[PDB]
This record gives sequence, C-alpha cells and structure tokens, in this order.
Amino acid sequence: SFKLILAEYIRHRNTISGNIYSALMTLDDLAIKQYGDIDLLFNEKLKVDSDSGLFDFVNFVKDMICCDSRIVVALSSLVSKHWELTNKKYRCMALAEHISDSIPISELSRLRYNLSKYLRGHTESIEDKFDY
Amino acid sequence: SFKLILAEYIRHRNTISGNIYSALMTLDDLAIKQYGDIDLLFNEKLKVDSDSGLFDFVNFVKDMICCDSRIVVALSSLVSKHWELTNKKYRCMALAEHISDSIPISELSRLRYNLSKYLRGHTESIEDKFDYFED
Ligand code: NA
Repeated sequence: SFKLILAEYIRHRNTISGNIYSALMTLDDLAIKQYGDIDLLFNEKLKVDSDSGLFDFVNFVKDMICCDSRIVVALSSLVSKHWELTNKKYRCMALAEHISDSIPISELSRLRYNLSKYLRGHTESIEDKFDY
Repeated sequence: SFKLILAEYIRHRNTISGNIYSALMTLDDLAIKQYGDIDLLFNEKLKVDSDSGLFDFVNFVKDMICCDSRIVVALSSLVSKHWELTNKKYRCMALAEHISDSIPISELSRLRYNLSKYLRGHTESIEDKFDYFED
C-alpha cells in the first residue's frame, strides 16, 4: 500500500497531485545536495536518453537502495519525469514497478516512518531515523 | 537498420509479420533446445509476471548478449509476446530497445551474416558462422 504510493509517485511524478506526493518531492533536495546538477548526472554520466538508459539508471541505484531509499525515490521520480517529458512513459512504468518492488522491507518501513513524521508536522524534513 | 529490425521483432513479436520476422521465429527451436519448456522457465524459474520480471529476465540473458544473439533474440521476442498478452506492453518496449542496443557490433554482424544466408536460401537454418574477418 505504501509500496503502491511509491510506485504511483515514481510512475506519475510529472503530473501527480496530492499532499503525500508534494511531500515526496521535497526529497529532491537530498539528491541535489548529493550530486549537485541532476541534468548533468542524467545527460552526461548516466546517459538516460540512450536506448539502455532505463537499465543504466537502475544499475546506478541498485546498491544504494539499502543505503538511502530517499535518494533512490527522489532520483527515480526525477528520471521518470525526464522520460515522460521525452515520450518514454513506458520507462516510467517499468521503473516504478521495479524500484517499488525492490526496496527491502526495513528500508520501506524507515521511509514510511520518516514520511509520517513529516506529514504530521513532527519534523521539518523527511529524515532518515529508524523507528526502534 | 539491422539493429532496428531486431528491436521491431522483439517489441512486436505477437503481431508482426514479414519474411524477415517469420525467419527470426525459427530461432525459437534454438531456445527450446537450450532451455526446454519456455513456459516453465518464464513462470517458475524467472517469474516474468512479477514486478521485477523485466529486470530478472534481462539478468538471465545478459551473459549471452555478447556471444549468442540467436538465443537472446528468440527468448526476448518470446517473453515480449508473453508480456503483450498479459497486458504489460510497456515491458516489450523497454526490453526491445535495450537488448537490440546491447548486442555487440560483432555479434550483430554475425547474426546479420547468418540471417542473410538463410533468407537467400544458402542454408537450411540460421547458422552461427563468422565471415572471414571475424572468425
Ligand atoms: Na547472403
């Protein structure tokens, strides 16, 4: 159910509406802090517009999921938006189902916990604490 | 473009017609010899209907992308067909562009070499030989 929220967000980042999705867009800031220029990362490093762009993107994020799903969710939604804006919506659909399905349960719970805290106004940002 | 012909075949195996494509369908027999019942490979071993089916399929064939495009092309086309028939056409399109572009130029030329021979009636089946310069 939270999986499905994540999938929906990644799949439809470009047009989607609702508070929970606006919340998730605040994760962009983490990706920007981490990589600096996202366009450069997408266009020059990963070549996301190439014929292998979907697979090269997933290969880039595959190990960092268990490090920080916040980053992977942010990057996946941004590349999905990029692909939708270049008529590769099919890649958005393929990415969303696989990223959402591949976040391990520990990391999924962690993301849900920190998002919940943000959504109730307990925290300024979506943090990375574990609910022990 | 030969590459684009392969992409078209994989993308649209379920509905595509034409001499080049019916020829590529003869490669199924290679896949069936290699792996046996394709349905079992797809449904039980690879679980291609799962949310990660696309990526699990690509991972399964990735070792052959470089060295045996006959089998990779056949299996990709067959799983594409399966996904079109189970309402996941978006997977057909993601698969076709990636597989077609990930086959090395030398293996491309090889497939083209053997396919042309088949289509010209010089061989009974689509072989796996190299021309003088790649052998
Ligand atoms: Na020939």
